Amino acid sequence: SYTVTVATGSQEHAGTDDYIYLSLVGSAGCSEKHLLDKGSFERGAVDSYDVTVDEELGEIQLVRIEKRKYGSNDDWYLKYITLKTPHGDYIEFPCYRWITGDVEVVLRDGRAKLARDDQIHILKQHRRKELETRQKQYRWMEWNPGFPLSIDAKCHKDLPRDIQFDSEKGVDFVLNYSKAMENLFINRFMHMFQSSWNDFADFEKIFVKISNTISERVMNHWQEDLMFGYQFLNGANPVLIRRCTELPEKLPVTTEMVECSLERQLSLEQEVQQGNIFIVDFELLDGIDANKTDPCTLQFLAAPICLLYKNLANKIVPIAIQLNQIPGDENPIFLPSDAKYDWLLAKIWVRSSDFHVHQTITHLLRTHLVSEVFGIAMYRQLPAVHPIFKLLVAHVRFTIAINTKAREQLICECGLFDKANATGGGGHVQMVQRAMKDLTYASLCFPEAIKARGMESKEDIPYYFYRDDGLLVWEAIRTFTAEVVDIYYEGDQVVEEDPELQDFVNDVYVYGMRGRKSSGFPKSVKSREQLSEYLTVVIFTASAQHAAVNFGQYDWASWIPNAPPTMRAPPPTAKGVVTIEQIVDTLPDRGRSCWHLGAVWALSQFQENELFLGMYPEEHFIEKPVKEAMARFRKNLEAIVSVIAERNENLQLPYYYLDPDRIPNSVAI
Ligand SMILES: [Fe+2]
Repeated sequence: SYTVTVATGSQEHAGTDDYIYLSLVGSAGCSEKHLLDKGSFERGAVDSYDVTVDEELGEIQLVRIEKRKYGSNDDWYLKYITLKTPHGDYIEFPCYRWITGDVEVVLRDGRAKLARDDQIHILKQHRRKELETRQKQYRWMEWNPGFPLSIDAKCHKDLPRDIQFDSEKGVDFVLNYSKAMENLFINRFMHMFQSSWNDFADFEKIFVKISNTISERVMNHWQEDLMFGYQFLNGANPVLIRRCTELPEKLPVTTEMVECSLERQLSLEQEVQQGNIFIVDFELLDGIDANKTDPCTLQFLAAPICLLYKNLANKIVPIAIQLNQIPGDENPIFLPSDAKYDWLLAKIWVRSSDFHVHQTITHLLRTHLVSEVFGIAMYRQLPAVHPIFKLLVAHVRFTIAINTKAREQLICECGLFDKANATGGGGHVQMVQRAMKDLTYASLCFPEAIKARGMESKEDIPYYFYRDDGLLVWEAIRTFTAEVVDIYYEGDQVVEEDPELQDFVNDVYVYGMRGRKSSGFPKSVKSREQLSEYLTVVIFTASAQHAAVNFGQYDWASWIPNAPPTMRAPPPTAKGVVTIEQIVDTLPDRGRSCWHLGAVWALSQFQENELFLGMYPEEHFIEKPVKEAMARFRKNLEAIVSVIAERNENLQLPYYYLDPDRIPNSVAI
């Protein structure tokens, strides 16, 4: 007799009352269909049955599951099935899928296999038919012109059940944003799009009720040059600043203009040569359409150039700001020596520009859309039994779902994104298109990305915590993927000859990245080392990178003056005119402020049962060597947690974002 154990998921709607039939596919043969229990498989339940067979089957190759309607359709989430055979063998069959009753589900045992491992028809047939089904199920589509290709579905409910959120409205922008505004006691402002705050105190009264540790600090110090500069290294969008190797001709700033800022008795030009000058250049925003979806509110964008300076205390501070790209009499170079509110407003404009690039490029394009490309390629080209599928499936969990929700509710035409954002209404689509033209594989390789911006020296630039922690997590993942690769690939030739791996890599290149020559993405992978790097790009982007740029949004943007989602007047074209009252009226109205707060709060939340880096409750892998690799991965992450903990004890303002205990496995929000 076989002992057959069936485990139902613990999600809300995991249970089913329908009929479940099970049969066993063996070498010598097959078993008859067996109806199970005629009862209910409740959520969280494990059901085991005693099954005697009418024939000796030999070694079990596959388990088939079939769900038939009893009443109405009732989704069933199947975690796994295990067998205890007459011969005393214990076999596990990982599933972790929604069974809708539409189709039969056929499972391999959990041992990871390359195509070259399968030689008998039973297995080859199953493998090929699985991929045929996958490629009918998961298809590419161009959502907007020039975008990376994404899933062929126009709304969340159109997705295959297997890649939907566990609930339909569980993670939902419309609902989550509105609940957020309720929790922040700002519900009453949700429509006040024509009302400015009376003054900073007016917003402050609203804000102190809902501030956390960091945003309260921002409230108290946002006007300081030190805190302005700090954010380029350790804020929510610490990926733009680079070391200037020569002053741009489009920024005609002189030593005499910034002499008061310089502390080494050197000319500006010589400070550049010493590597003490840094720059943030928002040329990408130049020519982007401003939000016009509200005809009663004019909104405005800039494209600033910010020149920064590493002072004697090794802090990077702003010394000059030109708010538009082309120099001229109506495009002043503002300085910390200007009138109080001239310099402040200039900084605010830079902060606003930083927020635009963060939301659409750093966050949306470079973590969300990228991760969806890897995910779709994975589903299309890698069967469940493949070791790379088992490795990566955990790191694209809910990614296609959250992205489809966004395209359905947030960033579509007339979506929520259009309410508060100056780039809303088409501008954000333009940014993605233009950034895509310059998106490279190298720029996703963390250590290379840091060096490409000239920010790698810990000696010259000691307070770049995003860099430090990022490098540690990157290496931890690189070590882990390398061990996994070495377990299932005996050499480089085996990697090169893996046809499914090549098709995976090829799908990312041709469809995901549109077959763009300058993308730098591999067309194929032909060594264990190259494969390891590739897998690290996928996992790091999906986990660490997304965490670093996502979960600090409320911390840094909740005090709106430090991250305005829009501006209601053009950049000042002259000095000595701006007043504090004008600034208040330029900042977002109460309405757009409300939606802004709601959004950045909602996006910064962890789920109650969030899965963090290295947590793999879904045992797709069942073999001991890889389990031990995972164990070492976890131990390495713990060591990093301690490193970061000790580093943060000596900081004015702890940088927590890349603490592995706080890094989710995947892009899920
Ligand atoms: Fe995100």
